[PDB]
Amino acid sequence: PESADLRALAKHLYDSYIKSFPLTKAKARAILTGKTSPFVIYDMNSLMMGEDKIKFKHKEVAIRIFQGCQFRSVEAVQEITEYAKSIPGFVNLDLNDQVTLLKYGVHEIIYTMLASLMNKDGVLISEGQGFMTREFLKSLRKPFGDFMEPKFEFAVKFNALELDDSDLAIFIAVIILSGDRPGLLNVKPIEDIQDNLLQALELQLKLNHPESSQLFAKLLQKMTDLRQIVTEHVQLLQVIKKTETDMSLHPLLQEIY
Amino acid sequence: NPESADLRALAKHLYDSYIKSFPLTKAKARAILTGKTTDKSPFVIYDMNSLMMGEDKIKSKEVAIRIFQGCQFRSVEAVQEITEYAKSIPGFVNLDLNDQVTLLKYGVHEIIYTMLASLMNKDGVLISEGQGFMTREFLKSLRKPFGDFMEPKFEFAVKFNALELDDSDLAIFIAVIILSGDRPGLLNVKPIEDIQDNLLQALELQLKLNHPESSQLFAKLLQKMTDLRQIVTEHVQLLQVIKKTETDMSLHPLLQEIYKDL
Ligand SMILES: CCCOc1ccc(C[C@@H](Cc2ccccc2)C(=O)O)cc1CNC(=O)c1ccc([C@]23C[C@H]4C[C@H](C[C@H](C4)C2)C3)cc1
Repeated sequence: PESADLRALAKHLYDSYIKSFPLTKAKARAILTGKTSPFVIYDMNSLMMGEDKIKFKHKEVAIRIFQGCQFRSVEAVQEITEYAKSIPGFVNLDLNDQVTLLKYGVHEIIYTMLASLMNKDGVLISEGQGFMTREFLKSLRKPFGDFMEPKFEFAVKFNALELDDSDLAIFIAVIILSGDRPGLLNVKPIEDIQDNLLQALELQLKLNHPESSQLFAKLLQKMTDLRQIVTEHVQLLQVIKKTETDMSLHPLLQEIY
Repeated sequence: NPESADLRALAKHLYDSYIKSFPLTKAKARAILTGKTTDKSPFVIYDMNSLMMGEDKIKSKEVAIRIFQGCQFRSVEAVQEITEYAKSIPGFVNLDLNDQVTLLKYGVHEIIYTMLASLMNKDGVLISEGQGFMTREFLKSLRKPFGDFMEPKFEFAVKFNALELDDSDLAIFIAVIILSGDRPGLLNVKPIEDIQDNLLQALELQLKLNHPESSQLFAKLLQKMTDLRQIVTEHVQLLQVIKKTETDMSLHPLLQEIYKDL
C-alpha cells in the first residue's frame, strides 16, 4: 500500500533529476574511469590551449579559475532550483520558505553533486569536455591553491559510498527540505515532506544496496561533512573579499554573483 | 530472531554500563526539573546574591571566573565518566591504543553537550548533581566574554530535548558518537566502522521499539550530530578569545590537551 508511494516518489525524483541535470554521475563515471575524450588541463600551457580550442564559457590565472568556479556555481543553482520544484509539496510551501530552503541548500547540493564529477586525481569541467587535475588546482598561488582541495577530500570519502544517480536524487531532495534553516516561517510542512523523502531514501538504499549495511545512517552522517565544507568555503570567499585587489568584475557581472 | 536478539542484548549492556558510569541520569534530571517532589528540590541561582547563598546550600576572585572554573572541573569529571563508559563498549579497548585516545579526544565534548541537554530546559541548567539550578538569564548576564558561552548550548538543548529520548536511547547514541571512523588521524578505520555499524543497528532497533510512533527519529537523531560539531567549534573559538583577554585564567591540563590540534 504505502511502500508503493515511496517507490513512486523515488522513481519520480530520479526522472526529474535526469531532466534537470545534464551531466549525471553515470555519465561522468564512464568518462572518468575511461570506459566511455576529455581535454586535460594539468598545467599553465594545457589551460591556455583548452580555453582556445574548447573555449570554456566559465588576467591572473588563479583569479580566472576561481571566477569560473563561481560562474558555474550560479549556473548550477538554476538546475537545482528547477529540480526542487519537482519535489512533491515544495511549491505549495510559503514562498519565502522556498527561497530560504534554496538559499541555504544549494551549496550543500553543489558540493554533493561536484563529488560525482571528481576522483582522487581531478574534476570534470564544461559538462565533461575537460578534466582539470587535482595537482594543478593545488598548485595555484595565494589562497587559491587550497579552495578546491577541501572539496576533493570530501569527494573521496563521499564517493566511497558508491551511490548512483537514483540514490542521489532522493538525497538531494532531503537536503533541500531541511527544517533547521534560519528564517523559516512554517517548519512543519517542510519536515513532514523531508520525513517522507527520508523513508523513500531508506527503502531505495535497502533495495539498491542490500549488502551495504547501514548505508542510510552513513549517508546521513555525511551531512556533517557537507556543512563543514560549506562553512569553510564561506570563510575562504570572505578572505578573498577582505584582501585580493584583482578580483574586480564588471559591475553588472558582480551583481550576478 | 537471533540477529535482533543480539542487538537488544547490546542495548541492555550499553544502558546498564551507562547507569553505572553516569551518576546523574536524564530520568533523575527530569524528575528534579519537573519539581513533582519535595525532596529533590534544587536551590536556584538567578543572580549574584542568590549565588552567594547557594554556596552555603549546595554541599578565583570574580563571579564569571568562579563559575567558569566550576564548569572546567565538572567537564573534566565528565571526561572521566565518559572515558569509563567508553571502555564498556564492546571492542573499544581492543582497538589500537592510539585510536582509542583519538576517538576520545574528538568524542568527549560532543557527548558532554549531548548529555548536558538532559540537565537543561529553556530556563536553566542543573548543577552540582542536581542540587542547584542556574538560570539561563543569569548565565547570559555574565561579563562580555563569558556572557555568551552557554547560550549556544541552550539553543541546541531545547531542540534536542524535543526528540524526547530517554537514557536507554542516549546510551547507544553516545556509543555511536565515540566510534566515529572519520575522526582526524585514525590509524585503522575499518575495525572502528565495523563496531559503529553494529551500534547503528542497535540504535535503529532501539528507537523503533522505544518510539514506535516517532517516524524517522533515527534519521533526525543522526542529523543532530551536525549541531554537536558546530557547538564544539564555536566553543573552541570562544576559548581562544578567553586565553587572550584573561591571561590570568587557567585552563585544566586535560581539557587543553583535548582542544589541542582539534
Ligand atoms: C554554570 C553552568 C554551566 O554548566 C556547564 C557548562 C559547560 C560544561 C562543560 C565545558 C566546561 C569548560 C568550559 C570552558 C573551558 C573549559 C571547560 C566543556 O568543557 O565542555 C559543564 C557544565 C557543568 N557545570 C556544573 O555542573 C557546575 C557545577 C558547579 C558550579 C559552581 C556555581 C557557583 C557555586 C559553586 C562555585 C562556582 C560558582 C561554580 C559551584 C558551576 C557549574
